[PDB]
Amino acid sequence: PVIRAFSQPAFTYVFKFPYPQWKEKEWLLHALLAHGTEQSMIQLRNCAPHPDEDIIRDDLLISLEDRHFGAVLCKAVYMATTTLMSHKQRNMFPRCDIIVQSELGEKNLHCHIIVGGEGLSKRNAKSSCAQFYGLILAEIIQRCKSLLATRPFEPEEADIFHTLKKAEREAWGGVTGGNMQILQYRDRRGDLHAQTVDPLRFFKNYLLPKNRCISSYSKPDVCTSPDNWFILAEKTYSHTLINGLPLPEHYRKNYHATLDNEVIPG
Repeated sequence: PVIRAFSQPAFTYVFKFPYPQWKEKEWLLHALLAHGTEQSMIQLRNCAPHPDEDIIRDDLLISLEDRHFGAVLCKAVYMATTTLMSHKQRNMFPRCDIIVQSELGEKNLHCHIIVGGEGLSKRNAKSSCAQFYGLILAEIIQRCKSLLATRPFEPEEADIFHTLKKAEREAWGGVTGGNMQILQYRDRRGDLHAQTVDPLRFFKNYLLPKNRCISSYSKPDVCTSPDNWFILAEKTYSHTLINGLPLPEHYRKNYHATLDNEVIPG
């Protein structure tokens, strides 16, 4: 079911997970965000990249499919975005379009959010950064607590948790630390614009053609199936939500092809 329409005006944000040591200490996030997957993540390190046969790899990935930490982060941000639009529209069931994609970057663990609909505008989109940041943090923090049903926090895990809560407090005071930003561009004359003129084309051209990687300790050629490999792609994605529904790894390249050929060429 390829998306064919996107509510305007639309805006694009980048959320940075506010923990600098996240690559070095990623297993902490496995536990805080994706409790139940921590062993699967470890086993994944030992997997052979495609096109080598590796059945363990294939099952492991099937069992991880909507549950790995990047996927959870991505659902958290989506829920927060829903909550955001809910506030902007004073309506429990807001009319909006939302795409969210999490990415394990070279440096940052981030999510891109494209959101559009009534209640956002040029007038409020940039200024809503701190509020949006706080709502996102509230969801993450809540998810962290689910681990507590199984065991108390280990010390390093508790450090991250309090880092989040502090960030959340600062967000309520309008500080984001640069971890929540709106994407802006210039027209010819050099004026700034925060509105994403073409959300689908930005999705199709910048977010879609990436290979998957679900861990700093794994590789894209492990996490991406051969039919979905983008030969010139240098960056990766972890998980993608389109209006609440995941774009499954095995349909990504075809999904892109359909957008590029039938729906929105160029």
